[PDB]
Amino acid sequence: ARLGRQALLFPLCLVLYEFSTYIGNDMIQPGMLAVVEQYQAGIDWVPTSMTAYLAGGMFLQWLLGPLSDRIGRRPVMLAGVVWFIVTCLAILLAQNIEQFTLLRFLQGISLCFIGAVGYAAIQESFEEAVCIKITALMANVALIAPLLGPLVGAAWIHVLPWEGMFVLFAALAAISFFGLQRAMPETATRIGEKLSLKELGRDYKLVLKNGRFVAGALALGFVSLPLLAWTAQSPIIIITGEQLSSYEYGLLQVPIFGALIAGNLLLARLTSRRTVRSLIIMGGWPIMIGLLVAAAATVISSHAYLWMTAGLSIYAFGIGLANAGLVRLTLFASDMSKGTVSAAMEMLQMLIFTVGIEISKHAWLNGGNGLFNLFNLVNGILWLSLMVIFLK
Ligand SMILES: CCCCCCCCCCCC[N+](C)(C)[O-]
Ligand SMILES: CCCCCCCCCCCC[N+](C)(C)[O-]
Ligand SMILES: [Pr+3]
Ligand SMILES: [Pr+3]
Repeated sequence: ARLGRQALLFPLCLVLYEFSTYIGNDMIQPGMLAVVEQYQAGIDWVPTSMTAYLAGGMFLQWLLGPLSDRIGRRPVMLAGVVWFIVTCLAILLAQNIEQFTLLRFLQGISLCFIGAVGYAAIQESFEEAVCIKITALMANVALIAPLLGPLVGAAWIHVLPWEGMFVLFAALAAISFFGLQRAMPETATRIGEKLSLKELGRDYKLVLKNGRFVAGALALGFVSLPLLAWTAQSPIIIITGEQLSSYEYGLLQVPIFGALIAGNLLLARLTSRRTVRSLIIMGGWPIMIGLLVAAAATVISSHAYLWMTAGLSIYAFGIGLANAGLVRLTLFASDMSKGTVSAAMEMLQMLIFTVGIEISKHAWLNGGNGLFNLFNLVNGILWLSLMVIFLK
């Protein structure tokens, strides 16, 4: 007795899995101060938790897409959910911060299953119209998690051990596993076919030769890096840096990620009467001004964290308005397999995130908020520079 009611259970559980992998990063960052204290490791390992998680997030997309096409979307997706559960529980037995960070990398591999197999099964399963609605819900979850995560995460370590968070991630994932086991269809259309790694290597070499595709893909990385660098480092900037509490830390997340949502909501309204190109130029203004204000203010006054938050909120508003559009143009900048293009642009932007967060970390360690913000400004200029070519 399962076909109508169990039709929308499949996207629902994939959304739940997407949610748990995202708070798997976003809840952990505030709780990371407790982790650092419990291992007696330096504060420099706080953003490295995210770096490793995102490094794992770019490790397998290239393989998982065409592999799940040959052996099945079901077994590969269920293997990803299981892997997440297992590595979530496995981090409880970590004996030092290096082992913690290593399992943080292994946990992040679970991200690769969302786009390359999960969402591919969505495209293959539903009509164009219904697929749009699921994609919309997936985008909403991506907006809520970086806001709810630091808030719940900061409140969590006030009462419960950080170990408990990973039990929560695995429990949520276990719910999604049983749901995906029952409701996910098999939609792989190349089952039985052999997979050629040499032939797959030729495909990725081909998209990287597309100059216009790479410019847009790097631009998505550079432009979102400030936001990710804030996510990675706000616990150490606010609590250990500014000598503030969890309350301030969490409160400052609201205007920033709230502006992100506001910029996406305005994007939804203006989408019928604006081209993707003009929305990028539209968002370009608050992106540049926001980053400029954050930089200038913390250079003249190192502890002007409210001005920093204000600048990042203005910038975040610009990202909400301009990001989805640039994703769209980058996807269509290469006339090649969507799975390959998606994986390539996911891989490229997460290379910039991982490298950039680590540079960002050293920037703040050596020069405080001024240098943290100046590096963010450079990333904006790099996005802006790529846009003058990508658009003109
Ligand atoms: C508009 C933001 C672009 C970031 C790309 C999304 C990467 C998902 C990785 C999960 C980490 C969550 N986070 C920090 C991005 O909110
Ligand atoms: C936030 C949900 C993600 C799954 C569906 C939307 C992604 C389709 C395009 C893939 C490339 C986009 N990006 C930002 C990951 O590079
Ligand atoms: Pr070929
Ligand atoms: Pr091919």
